[PDB]
Amino acid sequence: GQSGRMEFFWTILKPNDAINFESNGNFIAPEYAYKIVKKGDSTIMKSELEYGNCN
Amino acid sequence: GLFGAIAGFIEGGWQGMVDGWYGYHHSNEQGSGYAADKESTQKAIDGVTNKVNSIIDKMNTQFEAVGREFNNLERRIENLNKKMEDGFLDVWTYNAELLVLMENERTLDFHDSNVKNLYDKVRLQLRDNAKELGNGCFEFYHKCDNECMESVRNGTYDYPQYSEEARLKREEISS
Ligand SMILES: *[C@@H]1O[C@H](CO)[C@@H](O[C@@H]2O[C@H](CO)[C@@H](O)[C@H](O)[C@H]2NC(C)=O)[C@H](O)[C@H]1NC(C)=O
Repeated sequence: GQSGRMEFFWTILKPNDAINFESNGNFIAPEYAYKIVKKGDSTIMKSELEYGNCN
Repeated sequence: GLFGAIAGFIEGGWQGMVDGWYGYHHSNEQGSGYAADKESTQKAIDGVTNKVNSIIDKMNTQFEAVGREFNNLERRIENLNKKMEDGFLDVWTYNAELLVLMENERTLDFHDSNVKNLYDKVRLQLRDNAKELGNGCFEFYHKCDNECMESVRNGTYDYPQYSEEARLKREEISS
């Protein structure tokens, strides 16, 4: 349908810090945002299958 | 056969023995029968069980791992992944494939070795008290019953007990 595009962005905000916004227009602000506690890395496995309730 | 046991002077293997890997075939006055040497067989199995263990147990170094995660404006880095990933696959396949081929030759030869040493252990106990056929058998010059033959297997065989019986049986044929 629509001709124009929609570029998204992100960063991670420290536990004791403030994010500050300022906009004249052309803007899409957050409603919700996520709590992240990261430990270790893995990846995005590409498979067609669904969960087999095992380990 | 490296030691000239299995392919060599013992052409074929006793199929009726199903107690151990290596053993004996008595045919004396009381009857015939197979009887396996469990003590030498046990050391072989202890050994082989340990080889196979050692080939798996030493590679315990393995960790976390992953798959692929780059966009088509970073195909150069994706090609660097491929080089490495294909590279290891080549090494591991080769090292594995050969390791099998190498440890399989020596495993077979370890059995040859055990059999030639068993035949040699019998041969050294009864020097002139029996006749080396060359089919890996031993014809006795004297009568040795079922209670006498446990001494050969056990390895407690007295040379002096049956010395004169054989020695003076030897000149009878030598005419
Ligand atoms: C975001 O909120 C936190 C709330 O803790 C602010 O941190 C406090 O600032 C006061 C006032 O100077 C200090 O006494 C303490 O360092 C913090 N208070 C407590 C109770 O920990 C923080 O300043 C705000 N962050 C920014 C970047 O403005």
